[PDB]
Amino acid sequence: TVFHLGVTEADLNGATLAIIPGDPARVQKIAELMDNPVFLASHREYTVYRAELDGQSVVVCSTGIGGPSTSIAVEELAQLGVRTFLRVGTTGAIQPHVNVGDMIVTTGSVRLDGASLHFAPMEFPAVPDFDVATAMKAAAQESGATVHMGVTASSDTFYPGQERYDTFTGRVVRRFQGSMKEWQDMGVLNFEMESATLLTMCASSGLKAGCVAGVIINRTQKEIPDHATLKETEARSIKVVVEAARKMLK
Amino acid sequence: KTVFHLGVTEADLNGATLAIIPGDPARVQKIAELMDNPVFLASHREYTVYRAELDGQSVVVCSTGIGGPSTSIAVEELAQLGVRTFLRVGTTGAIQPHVNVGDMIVTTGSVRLDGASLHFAPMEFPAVPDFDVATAMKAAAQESGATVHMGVTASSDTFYPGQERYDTFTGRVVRRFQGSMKEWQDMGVLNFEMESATLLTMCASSGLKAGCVAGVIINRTQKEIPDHATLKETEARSIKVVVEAARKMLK
Amino acid sequence: KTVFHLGVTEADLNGATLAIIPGDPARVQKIAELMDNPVFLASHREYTVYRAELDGQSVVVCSTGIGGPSTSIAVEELAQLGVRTFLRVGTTGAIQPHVNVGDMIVTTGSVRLDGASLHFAPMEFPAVPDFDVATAMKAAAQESGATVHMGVTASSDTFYPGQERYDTFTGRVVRRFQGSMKEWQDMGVLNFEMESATLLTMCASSGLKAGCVAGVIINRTQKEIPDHATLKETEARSIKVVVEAARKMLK
Amino acid sequence: KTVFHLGVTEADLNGATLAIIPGDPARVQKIAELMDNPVFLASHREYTVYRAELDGQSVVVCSTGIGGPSTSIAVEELAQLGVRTFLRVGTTGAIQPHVNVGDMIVTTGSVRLDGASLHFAPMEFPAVPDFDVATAMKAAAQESGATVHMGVTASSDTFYPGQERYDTFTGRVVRRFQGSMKEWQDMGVLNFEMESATLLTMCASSGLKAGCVAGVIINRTQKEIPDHATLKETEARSIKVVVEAARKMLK
Amino acid sequence: KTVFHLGVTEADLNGATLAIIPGDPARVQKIAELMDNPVFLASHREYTVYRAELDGQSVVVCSTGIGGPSTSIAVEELAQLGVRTFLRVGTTGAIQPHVNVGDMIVTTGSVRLDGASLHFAPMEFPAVPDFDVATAMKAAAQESGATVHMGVTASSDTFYPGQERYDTFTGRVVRRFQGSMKEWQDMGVLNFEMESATLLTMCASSGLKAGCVAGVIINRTQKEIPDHATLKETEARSIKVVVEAARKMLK
Amino acid sequence: KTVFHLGVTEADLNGATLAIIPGDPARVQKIAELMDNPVFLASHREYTVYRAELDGQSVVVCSTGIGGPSTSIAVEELAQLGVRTFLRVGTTGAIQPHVNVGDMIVTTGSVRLDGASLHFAPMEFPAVPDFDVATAMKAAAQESGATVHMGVTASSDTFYPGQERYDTFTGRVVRRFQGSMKEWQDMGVLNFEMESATLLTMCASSGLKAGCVAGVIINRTQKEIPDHATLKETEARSIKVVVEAARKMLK
Ligand SMILES: [Cl-]
Ligand SMILES: [Cl-]
Ligand SMILES: [K+]
Ligand code: NA
Ligand code: NA
Repeated sequence: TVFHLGVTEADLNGATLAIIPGDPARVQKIAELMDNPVFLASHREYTVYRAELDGQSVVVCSTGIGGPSTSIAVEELAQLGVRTFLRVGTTGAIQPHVNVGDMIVTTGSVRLDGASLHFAPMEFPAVPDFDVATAMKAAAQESGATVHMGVTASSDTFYPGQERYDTFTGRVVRRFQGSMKEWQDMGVLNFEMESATLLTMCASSGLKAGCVAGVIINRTQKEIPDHATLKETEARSIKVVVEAARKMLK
Repeated sequence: KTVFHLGVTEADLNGATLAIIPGDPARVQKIAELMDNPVFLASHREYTVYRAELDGQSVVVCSTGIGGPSTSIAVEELAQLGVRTFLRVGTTGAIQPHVNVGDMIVTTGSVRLDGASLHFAPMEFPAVPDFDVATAMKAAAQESGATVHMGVTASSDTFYPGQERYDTFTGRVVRRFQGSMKEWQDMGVLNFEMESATLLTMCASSGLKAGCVAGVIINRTQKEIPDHATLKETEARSIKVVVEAARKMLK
Repeated sequence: KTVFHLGVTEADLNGATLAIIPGDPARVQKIAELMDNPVFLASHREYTVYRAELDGQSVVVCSTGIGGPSTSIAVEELAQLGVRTFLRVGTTGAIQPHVNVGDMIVTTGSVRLDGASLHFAPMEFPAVPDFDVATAMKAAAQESGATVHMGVTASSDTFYPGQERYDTFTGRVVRRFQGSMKEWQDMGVLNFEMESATLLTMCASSGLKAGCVAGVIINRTQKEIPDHATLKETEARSIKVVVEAARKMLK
Repeated sequence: KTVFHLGVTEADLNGATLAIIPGDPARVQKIAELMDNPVFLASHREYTVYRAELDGQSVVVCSTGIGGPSTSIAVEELAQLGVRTFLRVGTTGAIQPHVNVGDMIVTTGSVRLDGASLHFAPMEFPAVPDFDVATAMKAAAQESGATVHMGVTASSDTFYPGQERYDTFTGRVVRRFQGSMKEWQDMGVLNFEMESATLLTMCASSGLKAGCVAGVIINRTQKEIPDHATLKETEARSIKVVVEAARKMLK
Repeated sequence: KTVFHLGVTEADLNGATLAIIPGDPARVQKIAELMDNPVFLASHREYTVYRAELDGQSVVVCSTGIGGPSTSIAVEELAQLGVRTFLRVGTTGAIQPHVNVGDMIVTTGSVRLDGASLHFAPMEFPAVPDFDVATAMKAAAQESGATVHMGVTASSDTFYPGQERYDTFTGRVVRRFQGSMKEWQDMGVLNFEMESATLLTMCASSGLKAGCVAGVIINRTQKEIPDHATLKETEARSIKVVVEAARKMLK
Repeated sequence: KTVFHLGVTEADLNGATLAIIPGDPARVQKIAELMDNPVFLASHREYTVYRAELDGQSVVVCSTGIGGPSTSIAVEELAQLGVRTFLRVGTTGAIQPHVNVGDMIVTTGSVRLDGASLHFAPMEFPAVPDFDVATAMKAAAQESGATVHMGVTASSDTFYPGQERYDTFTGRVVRRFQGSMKEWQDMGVLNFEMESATLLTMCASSGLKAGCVAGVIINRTQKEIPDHATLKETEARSIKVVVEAARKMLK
């Protein structure tokens, strides 16, 4: 019955934890890694499944791309009792030796977004819940993935805010010119688009959140991710996030 | 070349230089069928893409999802493929008493309560539509018989606190947005939505033509609940209007 | 009764609800004399005020001086006296190679490189004209036979560093404005001026209708000096155009 | 070189390195005639320019109009022509109850509620006068029999909302400025005016010496619109003061 | 090389790559003596520096003084001399009702209410500890039998207005900080202190590992000035914890 | 009755209403001993506090530590105990070629490159000294025989990146501060230090009188190293000057 997600509290069957990928197509994939996956609804960028993990209900809900739709999903799920949010995403590596297929667990986000400011002023840290970050690190490491813990630059755009130049105008606004090297020099691991919003919103709202993402491109090489390695990277990331969910449930 | 998110090529667009960009993927086919020879091109994520023909010219219809960030991707990727004019259509909630359900709003400028616009131009830059698009939208909206409002829209990266909604999980609105609705109301702002600041700033600073038209389906200031019929007519009218606005742009 | 800076009363305006607001006090009489029965009302500081009649309706002509701050005083004080529509007229320097001397620019939005706009609305708010005024100005400008550009203007609180001029006493431009002309050019900005951001933001947030039209008398990217006749023609056209825009605005 | 707005050459200034810069063009001749051999040089827009001699030294008197933007033009163009010291003589509103109409205030630093100052230095930079100028102004004020206050001035790009005036057309003051007058009062700020932030920042960051002395024509503890009755006397005192301050700078 | 402020050389540190950095110079010896072979190295200004050995590895203990600025000097100079890991042990005021005097807080991120953090990274950058350090601090805290909280710390450049204390000389708090404590409380912020924003931002953007654990010496829901009675024992627990955290980092 | 950090009471100050506030606790006794009957009051953290008598009036000497945050604490707590005038003394490095080692700088305004100033007044507020204090400091400095520079100081929350030092652990400086030294040099800024913005803004907005005077002990632009004797004389002169400035401030 929530405005956008089209699900009710009853639909969630007691779920207090959500796995929130960006891509609607990833929802079923994640759900099927758990028990009794059930399709709930799909409207706009929000595809929602429920499943069971060690006897506990878990909701899987896509967020779409971007802080704005992410913020809607988190809010509406929180309205229905969800308190823990595990983003599983795709990401571009900023550092040269973070490779495609590696997993990145965000310890803090550079807030290159707008939606985070709708929850807390810029000085507030876009930081994950410590339990979630711990669970994500553990799940990733236990899985045998190559895992990096660190800061993520989280941008409201895919193109200029991640300093991509292979674009229609080929221009990047002054603020973002040279930004990728600046973040690289500052030890920032990766770019994605939703963690600043997610982490700030949750950390300032009594919700627990984290972000783990599979590296699909190394930005020291090129701007557009290769298709060939997307599926395997995604499969690894969802294995990891489901295990992180297990760790959060008990 | 296939663009990364939209999954279409320039050839797929058959020479289209104009796109109608609703937020909701499900509305794409509904818009396309108002035109000739609608063809599904792709659906990935919150991007459903059709092509159609309007007065013999190819037009793209592509959903953006909610929010500037995903909108910015659709606009960019379509621009790479030759699209130069972008018409946003949707429905919206008004914050002015004189704006009724069923009315149309054509955005003359947006309050940039978003983040993505800043990735194209600093905050000082105006989130303003192309004048031809705004003009075509006004004319199309008027020709539909609806009352049309030209004015400023507050474009928020959130549905909840940025639109000063308190009926939420925390019930809190960050300091920045406390009292903001009344502020915008007093400044004559017509409505809230969530994509126009990004769309208009991006396009106006990138040599792209953009505008936004929206049917009003609710009013924050009115207790009355619009009936099903009026809402349905408003949704249908909004897309008839945007298609007619596209026709005016292609003339 | 008598407004403090302008030195006029509501009665002096003879029911005028529209003002034409050039920057230069010396231009006021010229504009007034394009209309019927021009009457000198007052001159104080940068504020020369005339009244005239256009199609039987009273119109105020009031100079603003250079800059948002003095403009904001004139607009406010005229608004206190019942003026609701403000038509900025002037001449301007373009920054786009395709914009030629003699062309007209009608502002669709302004880059807020000023301070006074912030005294009316936070930076996120668009410095946007009233749609009717912009439409009337476009129509008047097009009917003049001039080439007309609708687009964004960069509105600077300075003539020198904020317009990235280096031929100055210090030869320095603060970091904020270094490379800024090229940035605005690449963003499609048509010209620099010094009052529109304030005017448009103030009016758009205060229930007043405003717009700006300017004849192009120089182009920052061109080396040719326009001849005296061309400059005179352009000045004359700019004020003929604003008076015609006023005519179109009158009910 | 003939400077663009002021219409004077360096030779016209007869070696003047100091300018007295009132806001009101009508005040220029009044200042000039307190000195020797006053000559009218030019009048264009809000810029009326005289030269005179003080203890055998050339001094320029040049109005700035109201606002940082027009002020910044005058200062720049005078600086191009060799002027290095700028003494603003203005009118001001006191925001401390103990200050009386007719008192003089010499600004020791300005709250930068303007836009033009940012075109010279980022906001962190202090809008501070040259210490010699401030010292000369204080001494000149005391020696002229004036009651003088030294302190911080809030320097606003608007007369109305940025000085938290409510007796206005809309009666609204943007969020930023709501409660601002009491906040500045609580912080010990003495007065409001409109040009000192721009003048002082521009000069302090450009190797020019500047100061601002202003006659208190209103106390905001009582009212928002200055009484007419005391304007002339206050102005006459202020110009006596500023000429003597100029004398002290030339010694 | 002898670093400018700390007055120590790389050789003095005997290969230390980890520093414990309390704010209070008097706390340095107290920390060092929990380790093996503590040796005084230097004391200059707020910087008292000892070396000691923990499980055979050299560890530096260096006070920072109060504030990001002096902290930033200590961290930089220690980093020049090979230190890569920095463990702040401090005192803090809790702002959550459930947190008790004597509890420990391990900062998972800081609200950057400081200025020095901006000298290392723009405000968007998260003031976040190194994950290993935060992990080590939590475990150390738990293993000491103390009550520990993981969460966000508001890190202020002032003790008084930036922590919204009103029992002060002026009794005023600048607009920005009015209501700020409640705002942070509502956002789940655990405590106030003064150095973590600077420390964490500097380190996280400079390839250094940092964390902050602080003993709660006051709950701000109760009072503004910490009671003297519980200071010593709260300090004693905090330093036991930080030394054990160091042990875990060196393992 | 006993302030939290300084560990002194009002009675301890013996009616002192003026404090000399060096940064270095070790310098406190030296300053106190220039006056009569110096008495040690307290030492805690970076705060060493003495009292002495100057022309029969009690004067406090209190170190502040490095940086605005610790300074703000000392000023506040002394103000709680009746201190109203604060004279910052120290030595500094100049960034202008014309400023020589041994010269004195009296700050007329500070560039607010700090955070703590914002906890007292928004950025637009000028970090300006009290005019009487600045006057007294200028007079004392000039009477010493030193060359005295009245001008703007850049007040940084860091010693390293905020003063654009590259000889550091990371060897880089955040974008904001890249090229900043040359920018301040070109804007006429005399020197960097680390406390004046906080001190001056706090005091000027809190009804306290403050100023800063410093002896120049090095010049960023000169490769020549001053000898021990010159540095010693400059250090000595700086504190003699501040004591004489105190004398001038007293009644
Ligand atoms: Cl990517
Ligand atoms: Cl006033
Ligand atoms: K979306
Ligand atoms: Na003016
Ligand atoms: Na300190």
